[PDB]
Amino acid sequence: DPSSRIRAITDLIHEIPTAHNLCHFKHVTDYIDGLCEACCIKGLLRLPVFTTVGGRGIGAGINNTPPFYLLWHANDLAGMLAQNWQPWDNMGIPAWLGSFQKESREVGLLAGMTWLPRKVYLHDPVPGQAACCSCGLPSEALVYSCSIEVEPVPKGLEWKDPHGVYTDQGKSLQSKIK
Amino acid sequence: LQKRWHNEPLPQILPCVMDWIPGYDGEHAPDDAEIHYDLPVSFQPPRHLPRFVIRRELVVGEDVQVSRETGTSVWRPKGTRADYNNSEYKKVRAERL
Ligand SMILES: [Zn+2]
Repeated sequence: DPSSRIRAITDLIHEIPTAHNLCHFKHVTDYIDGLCEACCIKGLLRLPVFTTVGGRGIGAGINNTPPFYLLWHANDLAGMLAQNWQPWDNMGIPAWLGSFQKESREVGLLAGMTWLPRKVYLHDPVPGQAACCSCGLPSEALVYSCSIEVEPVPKGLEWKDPHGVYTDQGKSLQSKIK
Repeated sequence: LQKRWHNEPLPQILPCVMDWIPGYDGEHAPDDAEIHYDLPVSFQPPRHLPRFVIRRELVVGEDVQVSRETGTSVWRPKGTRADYNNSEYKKVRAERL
């Protein structure tokens, strides 16, 4: 839904800096540099698995702190899907079918892999000629703002990530590289 | 293969990295080919594209011949110790006398 809060389109991209902090290694400014019609979907698909804790609005997502993600490789895309093809007993419920779908404590694969930790609404394209700040290809239309407001997951949810790694009690094993 | 000093250690193997080559016989990429993101398109909004990369090896002595360094590396003061037996000094001494 269209929440009244307005945020720049660069908040969904981690490598591109946003409000506060610094802007070195990526010389951009808010609301003047936008995203094309593919990088917006790139940012949208990154929501359920790489959502950071943040400041106020500590609730990150179904995995809290993002852990290591391990999966088996191949040499072709159709081949790549075969190694990691592990159907479960129940295929949960759709979470991208236009339904927010308040479920029970136990969740499923289709409702887990497509989580939406934040309400998101993208504004209409703006005419122009400039390129985006992620892939850099010149285009005709760009998106410059979005409506983002934080949402907390229900406490005590039961969900084991198929590609996650846990230490001893379900706590996420992150990367301790500084 | 240039060298720099006398006891310069050398490798027997020289790994080399080469771009993949088409030709429609092996039109598909081989199994031992890695993928590198170093095909430039633009620079100011920098844009790079994937490129298939193959690896091979070389051995010194059969494909590349080891060369030798030129000039002098280690510097020492001249410090010529005087000699009283060669002909030039024996004539210079008599000329002074
Ligand atoms: Zn882009």
